[PDB]
Amino acid sequence: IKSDKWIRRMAEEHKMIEPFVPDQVRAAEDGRRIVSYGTSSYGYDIRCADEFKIFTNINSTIVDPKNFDEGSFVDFKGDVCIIPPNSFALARTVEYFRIPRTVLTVCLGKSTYARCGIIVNVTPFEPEWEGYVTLEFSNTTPLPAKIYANEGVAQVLFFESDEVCDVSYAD
Repeated sequence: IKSDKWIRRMAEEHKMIEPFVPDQVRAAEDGRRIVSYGTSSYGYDIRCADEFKIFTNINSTIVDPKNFDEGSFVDFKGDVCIIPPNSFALARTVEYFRIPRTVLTVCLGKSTYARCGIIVNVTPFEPEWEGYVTLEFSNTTPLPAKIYANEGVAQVLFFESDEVCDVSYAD
């Protein structure tokens, strides 16, 4: 696993993460407490942006992962997304990533969300992939649940291999 020193180096020298903060940010401009984001000891706490897609089952009968349909989501833009009970929403990160050929990442939800039964599911970032990261949130509780935009939601952990891969994501 790569360290906070390494993450900093990669952000500043190779634009791995943009926008990037070198430390933990634990409060907003006003001093209001937020779910923290930024560089961590052995990872990076990513933020949720304010554009959400809330799943709706209205007028549908089946979830078909091979036929992803924007029609089964309600667009919501705002500071706090409300996920219906026992259902899910999608969002994207504030951060844009550019992953080196030598790196794979995994991403795990923060305790703030997990402890309330909100499970963030993010798939590994592949070497030479670039993009905003798609976040999914399963609300596994029987009440509506809040997700706070512009604040931390998950921690990305960065692994390097002993061998460069033959075929990267770009190849």
